[PDB]
Amino acid sequence: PQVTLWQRPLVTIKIGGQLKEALLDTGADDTVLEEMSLPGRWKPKMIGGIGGFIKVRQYDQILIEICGHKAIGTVLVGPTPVNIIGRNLLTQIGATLNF
Amino acid sequence: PQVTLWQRPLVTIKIGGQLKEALLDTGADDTVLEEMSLPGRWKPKMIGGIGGFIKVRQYDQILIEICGHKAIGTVLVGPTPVNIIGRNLLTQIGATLNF
Ligand SMILES: O=C(Nc1nc2ccccc2[nH]1)c1cccc(CN2C(=O)N(Cc3cccc(C(=O)Nc4nc5ccccc5[nH]4)c3)[C@H](Cc3ccccc3)[C@H](O)[C@@H](O)[C@H]2Cc2ccccc2)c1
Repeated sequence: PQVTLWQRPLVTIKIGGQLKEALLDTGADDTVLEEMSLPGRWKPKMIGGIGGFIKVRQYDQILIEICGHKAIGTVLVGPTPVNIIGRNLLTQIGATLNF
Repeated sequence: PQVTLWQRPLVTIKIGGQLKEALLDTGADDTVLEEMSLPGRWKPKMIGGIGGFIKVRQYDQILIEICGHKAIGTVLVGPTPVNIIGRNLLTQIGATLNF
């Protein structure tokens, strides 16, 4: 759908059998979810933002269903304040930014 | 314009006589620019992001051109690693996110 930016663009994602709300974030390269349980294996990694780095777990081939749209990607799971859907997934749902 | 998100969505902005590139960021509530000289009066503000919080200085009523769009707003300048146009100016240029 089209979304304005007066409110922050949140959508509902289904991941790991769990339903969450997440930010659609053009500025984020990767998707970063707060701590939750996935099954399977992961790897450590650090990402950066404002403030600095966080260490995160990298899970590959995770199916996310964003709004209704299935997508399979890597998600990072860690101490983010907010769940973030980032460009690696935005591309798969076809998101565009218009101005 | 319309931008897809396979690459970082960077635009040229002109602020304070200076040419910068900036990231259009739907996840960011506020616009946050790296350190630069700006005329005037500022208040320190603390803001948060992934990885922590930064203290920034707030100039209000700055004119910024982002593509050929003048917008006037509050701009926070400080130790971000990228300049980020956030929803406060995104709204003034009429940007929309779509899927
Ligand atoms: O993949 C990521 N990395 C990464 N991949 C890697 C691969 C390999 C190696 C290393 C890697 N590293 C990554 C994923 C998600 C977010 C980020 C970092 N990231 C933010 O950190 N941010 C804070 C941000 C940016 C701009 C403005 C604000 C803001 O206004 N905050 C605010 N708080 C307030 C409190 C009081 C009053 C006013 C306030 N205003 C906040 C918000 C997301 C966010 C929103 C809310 C809460 C937490 C996070 C932006 O949306 C994001 O795009 C982005 C912006 C950004 C992008 C790059 C560098 C720095 C920053 C990075």
